[PDB]
Amino acid sequence: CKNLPYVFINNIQERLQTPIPVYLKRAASLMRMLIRIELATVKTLNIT
Amino acid sequence: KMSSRSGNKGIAALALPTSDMPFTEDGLQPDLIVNPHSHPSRMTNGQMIETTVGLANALQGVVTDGTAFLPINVQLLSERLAQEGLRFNGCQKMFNGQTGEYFDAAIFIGPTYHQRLQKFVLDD
Amino acid sequence: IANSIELITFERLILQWHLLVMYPDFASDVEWMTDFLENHPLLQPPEDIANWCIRLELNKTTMILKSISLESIINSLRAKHPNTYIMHSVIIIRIYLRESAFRRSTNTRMATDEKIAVNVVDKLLNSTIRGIPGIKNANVVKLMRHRVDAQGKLVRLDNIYAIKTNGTNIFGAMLDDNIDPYTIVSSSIGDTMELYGIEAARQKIISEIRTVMGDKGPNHRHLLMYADLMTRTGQVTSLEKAGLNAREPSNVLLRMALSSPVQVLTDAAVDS
Amino acid sequence: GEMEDKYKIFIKNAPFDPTNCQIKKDCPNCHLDYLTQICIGSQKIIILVCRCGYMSNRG
Amino acid sequence: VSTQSLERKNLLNTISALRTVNTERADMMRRVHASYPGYICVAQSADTGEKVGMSKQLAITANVCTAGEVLSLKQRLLSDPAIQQLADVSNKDIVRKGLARVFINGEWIGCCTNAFELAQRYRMLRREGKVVHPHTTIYWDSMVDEVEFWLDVGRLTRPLLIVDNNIEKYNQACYKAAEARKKGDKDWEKHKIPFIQNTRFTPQMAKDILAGTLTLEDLVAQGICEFITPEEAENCLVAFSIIELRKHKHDVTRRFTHVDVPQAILGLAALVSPYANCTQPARVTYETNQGRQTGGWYCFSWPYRVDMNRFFQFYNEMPLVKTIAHNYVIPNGLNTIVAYMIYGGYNQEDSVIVSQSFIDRGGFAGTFYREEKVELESDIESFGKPDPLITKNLKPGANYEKLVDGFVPVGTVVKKGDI
Amino acid sequence: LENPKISTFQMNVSACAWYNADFDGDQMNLWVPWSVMSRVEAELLCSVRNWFISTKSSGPVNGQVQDSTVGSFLLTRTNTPMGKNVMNKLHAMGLFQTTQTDPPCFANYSPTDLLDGKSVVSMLLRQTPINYQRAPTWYSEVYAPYMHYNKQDISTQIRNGELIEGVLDKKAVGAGSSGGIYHLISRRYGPQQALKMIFATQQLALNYVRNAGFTVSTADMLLTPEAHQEVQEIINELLLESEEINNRLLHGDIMPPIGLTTHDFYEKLQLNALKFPDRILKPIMNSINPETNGLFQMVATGAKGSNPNMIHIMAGIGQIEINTQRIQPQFSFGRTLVYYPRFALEAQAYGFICNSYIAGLTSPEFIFGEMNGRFDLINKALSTSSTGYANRKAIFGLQSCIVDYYRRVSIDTRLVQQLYGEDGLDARQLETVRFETIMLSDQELEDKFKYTGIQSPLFEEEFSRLKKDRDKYRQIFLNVENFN
Amino acid sequence: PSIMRRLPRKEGRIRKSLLGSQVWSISRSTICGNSDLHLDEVG
Amino acid sequence: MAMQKLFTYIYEFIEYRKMVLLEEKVPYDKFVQMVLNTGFFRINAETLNHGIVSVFIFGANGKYVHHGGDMRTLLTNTLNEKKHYEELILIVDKPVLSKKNILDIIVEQRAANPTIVINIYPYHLFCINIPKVSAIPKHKLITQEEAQEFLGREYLQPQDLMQISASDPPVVWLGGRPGDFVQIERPSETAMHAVVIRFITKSKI
Amino acid sequence: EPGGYFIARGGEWVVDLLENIRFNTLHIHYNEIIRGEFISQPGGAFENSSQIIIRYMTTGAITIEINSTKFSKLRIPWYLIFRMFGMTGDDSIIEQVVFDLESNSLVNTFMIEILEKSIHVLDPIFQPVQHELNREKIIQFLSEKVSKFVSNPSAYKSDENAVQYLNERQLTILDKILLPHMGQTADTRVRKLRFLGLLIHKILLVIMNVFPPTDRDSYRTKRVHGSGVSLAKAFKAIFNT
Ligand SMILES: [Mg+2]
Ligand SMILES: [Zn+2]
Repeated sequence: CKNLPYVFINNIQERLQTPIPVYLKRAASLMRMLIRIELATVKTLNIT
Repeated sequence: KMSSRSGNKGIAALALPTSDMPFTEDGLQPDLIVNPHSHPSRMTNGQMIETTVGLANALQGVVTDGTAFLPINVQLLSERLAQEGLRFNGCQKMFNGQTGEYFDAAIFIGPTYHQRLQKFVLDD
Repeated sequence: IANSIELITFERLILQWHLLVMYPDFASDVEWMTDFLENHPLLQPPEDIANWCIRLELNKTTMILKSISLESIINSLRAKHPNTYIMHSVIIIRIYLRESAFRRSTNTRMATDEKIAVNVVDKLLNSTIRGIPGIKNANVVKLMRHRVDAQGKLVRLDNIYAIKTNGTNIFGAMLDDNIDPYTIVSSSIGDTMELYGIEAARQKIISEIRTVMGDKGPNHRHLLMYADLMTRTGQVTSLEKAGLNAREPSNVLLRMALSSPVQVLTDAAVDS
Repeated sequence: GEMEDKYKIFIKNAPFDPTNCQIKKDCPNCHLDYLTQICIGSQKIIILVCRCGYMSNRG
Repeated sequence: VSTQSLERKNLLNTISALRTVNTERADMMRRVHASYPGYICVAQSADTGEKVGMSKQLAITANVCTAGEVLSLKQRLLSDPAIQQLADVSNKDIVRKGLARVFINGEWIGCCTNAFELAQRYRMLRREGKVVHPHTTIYWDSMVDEVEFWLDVGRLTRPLLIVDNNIEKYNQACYKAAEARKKGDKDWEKHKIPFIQNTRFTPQMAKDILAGTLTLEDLVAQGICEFITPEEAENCLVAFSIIELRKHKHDVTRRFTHVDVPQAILGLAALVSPYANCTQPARVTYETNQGRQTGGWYCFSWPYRVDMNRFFQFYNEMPLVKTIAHNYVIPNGLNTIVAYMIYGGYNQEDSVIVSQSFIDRGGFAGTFYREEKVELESDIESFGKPDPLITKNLKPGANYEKLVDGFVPVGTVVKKGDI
Repeated sequence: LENPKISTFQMNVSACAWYNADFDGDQMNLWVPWSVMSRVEAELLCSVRNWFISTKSSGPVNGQVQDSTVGSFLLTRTNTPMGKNVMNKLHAMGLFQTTQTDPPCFANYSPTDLLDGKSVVSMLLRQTPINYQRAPTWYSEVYAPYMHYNKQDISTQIRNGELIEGVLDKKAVGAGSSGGIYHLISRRYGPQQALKMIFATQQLALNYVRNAGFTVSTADMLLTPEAHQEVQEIINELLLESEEINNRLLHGDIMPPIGLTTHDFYEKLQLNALKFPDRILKPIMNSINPETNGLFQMVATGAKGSNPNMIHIMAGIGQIEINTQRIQPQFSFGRTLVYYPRFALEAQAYGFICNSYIAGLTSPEFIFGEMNGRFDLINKALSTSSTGYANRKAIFGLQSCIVDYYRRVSIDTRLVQQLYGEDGLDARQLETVRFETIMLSDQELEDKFKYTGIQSPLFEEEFSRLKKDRDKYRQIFLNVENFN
Repeated sequence: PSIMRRLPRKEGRIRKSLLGSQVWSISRSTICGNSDLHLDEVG
Repeated sequence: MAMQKLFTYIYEFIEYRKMVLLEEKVPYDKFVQMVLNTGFFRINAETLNHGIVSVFIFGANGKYVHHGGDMRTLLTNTLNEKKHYEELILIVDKPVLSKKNILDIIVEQRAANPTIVINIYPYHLFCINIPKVSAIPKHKLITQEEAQEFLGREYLQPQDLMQISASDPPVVWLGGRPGDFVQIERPSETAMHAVVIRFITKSKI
Repeated sequence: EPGGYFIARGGEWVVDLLENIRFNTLHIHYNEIIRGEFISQPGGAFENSSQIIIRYMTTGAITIEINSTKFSKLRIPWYLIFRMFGMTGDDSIIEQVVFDLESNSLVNTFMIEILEKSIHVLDPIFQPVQHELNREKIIQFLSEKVSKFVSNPSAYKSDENAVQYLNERQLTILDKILLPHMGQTADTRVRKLRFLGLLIHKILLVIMNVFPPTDRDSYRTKRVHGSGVSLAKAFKAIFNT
């Protein structure tokens, strides 16, 4: 979830962990929310 | 393009040989096969009444009048069919011409007057 | 409250009105002149009353229908028009004017007495008695809204009443204590722009296009395309030839292809 | 107002226009079995008239 | 002059082209107006494009009136003692006494005391046919109290059977029952008689019509029917059929002036469709559009004509269920056997499966025609087989070997590229 | 097509949704790319699998229509008038001899073994296994009081491509059905795989009906003699309640509310008094057999038609509404037609039709219906002119907006959007999903999403974010409710 | 005849000759159904 | 009701702009008395840069609005005082903005004082707490350094951004000058919220 | 084949039945808020028709236009037409329109108010004739306005015969171009005045919201002409040139 906004830049900048613009942090808000719901520990107990 | 007198027009899409068309137990086979899904939204109910009435006309040997706003009774017209040896609904047992197998359902088949519209595919 | 805010103008209260030993049927008027001057000697026909007698009468079915009081009217007219003495009687009304409202018209040199009398009656009959200007109706509607409980649940409340006026006046509605002024919703883009700014007017365009679409409307991102294009300059521009000139003026070739090439071409050559 | 001068001619002719609706009701004046009914205006005032000259609402 | 080229697609189209009437406003004017029934077909119009609601069709009994002898009626009216001359009465006088202004053919020619009495007297005269011509409009405006007479061209008429009653005897019996009632007779209600309304058309008259011994102008002569224009229709209460007239035979609260024949509200093309009131009407409009496009014996003198884009269909049939429209036009079509079923999905969405044998045997087969017209110049051009050596600009790849004496002989098949 | 007698462009009926076309005389253009560059981009960019999901609405476009909608119902139907809906090995093999896929294996089957229709469908959905669970179009609360439903027909369920139960009809296989079978196949396997499944399930449905049959007759639209008298009784009740409103008017008892005149209040009273009750379907459903009635099965499965279509044919047409208003008197001051008197009170005079289509209308009834029909044909023609002019001005005002290398939208340099759609996504690539934390309370949320297995501070931080995301969502979309 | 009357209308230079085209190597015909064709095929 | 709404929301506007009042807040009755007598009410506030902002509230029938001479005299007299001025806000009724003469006075006085901002606003702009209206998203002024870093990462010029007028109600309550940047958090029905940056241009009047 | 068609240049042509408006009747429709047209016809299907328009403006003026060949959309206020025809008294002029002066019903008083406000407007072209008392000089002013071949005033007025010639010409032309269907001689001028009064009365009744305007689609005011009438009209119109 912390690296999700790099889907809007590329894998070169994700490796270097350069700063992310604020408008691209907002763009990943719904998907970060959904990932934290559907991948909660209460749901991913049997996943290896 | 063909059409009946109720405004139901369509395009000829396929032409089949004689051995490929459906036939009834007495050998009656159609000239045209029209889709039943052309009826329920268009509500061309006079075309179905014409098939019912004309089916008994042909066996009687007569030509009758179906002008608009004359009194009609589809219940009494459907009992005329039974008096002529047919079913109440005017449906018959039919076979698939390609396999020879019968449908598990009687098919509504009978004479309906049709017209050829002057819109020729060779010209367009 | 739905009755409190609806614009009741002066025209609709009166049933008849006549614009003017006096005229016939005026014995009760001098009787009105007789019994009124004894009621309170604080006021009297002032020093400035020249030649006009604008007598009116009121339909009495109106006030009982809308709970109006004759006190409310008389206080209303002379809290906005400090050039008349009203003669409010106890229903008939005879408004008298002053000459002091006839001489400040130096901007007009053809001002006679007939037209200037119509104008002040025109300027006077439009004076509100009660409500907010521009609100013609106001019905009561039942709303469905969500709210968070004390247990932290989000529930849908269906027993909420609200007023759906006819006509838009956002500024007037915040000048009213019976209405929550932080939640006013207008259907007007131009009014929302004037009162709130460009960002609220952009949201208004999205909402107003969405209602016109119906139920099989497009995806939401196609609505943001219209709203963001029409507001990109800080003002609301149209989807006509005028808006194209405001957003892309140097694109002569695009603007020629839309509407009128010869006029666009002539302007382009002169400005180089 | 209506019923007075807006439709005075029509109301006086209504008993004789054959395209007007009738009502099965006895007339107080000439004792006729049927009457003529009309419904004029946005308030839908109902007026009954007769050939003899009778009219409802004190005509 | 607004004229159209006569396109003889079939006989029905030929007859319908001669009965065509041609012209938010642009949409309100394409509606079905309340004045149409009996004069304009309620079903027939175009179905796509801007031509929808533009061309109107005359209904089956509607005719167009020719100009009457207005001078004779004008001089008869001015001789009527019940009409006061225009200059013999004043505006004050005609508002005070409530007189009604009398017009003939548009112009105000006097005033009368009782407009209803004058209108009904001249209507009774029009029925005998000698004093007033039967094609005269007689309108009476009861809202503003005027009488109008019309005799100009362009009026649409249609015959209507007349209904008569006994309202006078009923009224007298009511009065006499009241006389017994007030005086003290306890049997006052036995003096009343029932109300009766009826037409004078009889089954024997229908039999005589079908036998040729009776005509419309003979029905008018004895006042069994009369002609009504859309102006005079507003004075008429019409029973929509003889069943409705019999239902109210003793109803004093619904007195009809005329009785209609229901089939008269449709035109000739719309009457080809059988059981048309059992179908949704928009489909009947579609049929009026499609009935005139169909092939057939488009004319009986085709071999003598040189036409463009005309189709002659060899075989035609009378429908097994025919209508009254087939008493007046030749049917063009066939009594096809139709199965209403699903067969492999090839008739989906307005398609049909045809029998190839039906096609081979000549079902809906015919001959199609195209014409040509090439002109010559005086002494410059001529007809003849070109010689490539002394002629320039011969069309490339063109086959000139078919030409004999300048034209290809009759009976040879021409191809693409042939001269 | 190598038959020299054919001159038509031929296509599959399920492709007509892309072009909004049908087969009553439409013409389409066709050109074949000859250049290598134009041929590459035709195949990689412009193939019709790229338009399976709508750009306008983000849902699927194609599916079954009309023969595969009603043929999928007949195939997966649990019971037939002949007993169980089963076929032998020869006929089950025959359903696949046209699908143009790889045939299944029937080697563990004997000639006399019987296969249900749901068994045969599963042999096809195993290639692209999906999960599906909804109720079909077949099950309707409208028909439930007067009709027996098989319990194994009214809840369609697919588990890894196995059709466990239920019927397939418009809700699952129909064209433009969001969340249906082909929309799900497209999401897991791609849109070309979904188009291949529409064809294969369409051949299964068509080959089933070439043994089962499907027709419609005049006797399908005919009420029983006792059921005809029940419709008349329902109609008389409407005309009795209509004549009570008239009787009140004759006594001056009609008092409108504030804002309405006596005319407009009277016309509103009549309009609601002349509406068919919901029980008009009781005499209709007592006259038909839902197992064999073809007109009923096309409507009930969503293949073609609606319930108001069926009521008009069989029972009655009712009141004609133009601009949600009755027939206004435009024939000479208070008459609607020459057949009715002036200031008439009967409901028939303003467009109430007591007849059905199968009975035959009278002349005044036919005229009222013709006025209704002419209105619709006129509104249709205005679609070409009204929206075409507005379309060209929208196109010229918006055509310069193009996506950048940052996913912004600009007009040559000037920003219009900072990110396209504020999320930077293609509208053909969206799925509708439910966020199951929004509506919970803090005790329901405490139970469902907070983990107590391991006592560590990291699992307290995880639950706090689930609360924070929930509250931020609530706050934002509660505000959106306030300015709408 | 003008030089500048060629430009404006829907039949003018801009909207007819420039924003649209007449092309070669194209065909037109009536369409009909064929249930043996795949959804991405045309006969 | 405009005067009573002004009497509360003008001091709420002063507080929202991070300014301290240099005077004593008189009761509402005294306030309307002074407005009806003198023709205007003067409020003085101090910014963090120790500058003075003077607010003039004009009555809907005073002399300063109907004649340009009185307004010109007032403006010349006030700008000659010994205060380190930053801005003068003049609040008038809506039709005043349409009268040309006063606008000419304001532009003439702007030309004479290049160091001072003179702004004239209608009544409705101060008759409510503008930042708390639900329909209006959250506006925020960002520095030239953050704006520069944003534009440098984005390869943009300030003239490429969407623009906003300096007399936009939220920007007026913020105190934003032309040549500045404003960042907005706005609700989204596609991503639940979005951030844009706008460029402040010249005001309407 | 029944026939009824035309052959021209070898092709077959059908002269369409054309739907025209009924003549000799008043059509009331909605500055100018309302408009009353009236195409009068001397009597017969082929005669020439003169259109008059009686329009009512927001100011209050009721002006009258006569579209025809000799003139071109000249608008005359309604009082001046009545004065040109031998009728001067204002009470009498109103009795042409209201038919009364002694009924104080709402419609009557409202009508009289409308007419009184109407007769006090300043038409730009009819200013110096606004309050004239006689007819012959009004006719002279008309001839000054309308005569196209006249462009030199104060030259033909130096003689006498031309003035009488112009007065006779205007009288006879307006006796043919104003309501020809009632007659074209001078003895039918008073009845023309009464008919015009009744027409204006009807227009003002439509103003009063007592009756609706004319229904443009109803067939009580339509005529269908066809081949004969249209052929004669074209055979005479192109005969002119
Ligand atoms: Mg089509
Ligand atoms: Zn009586």
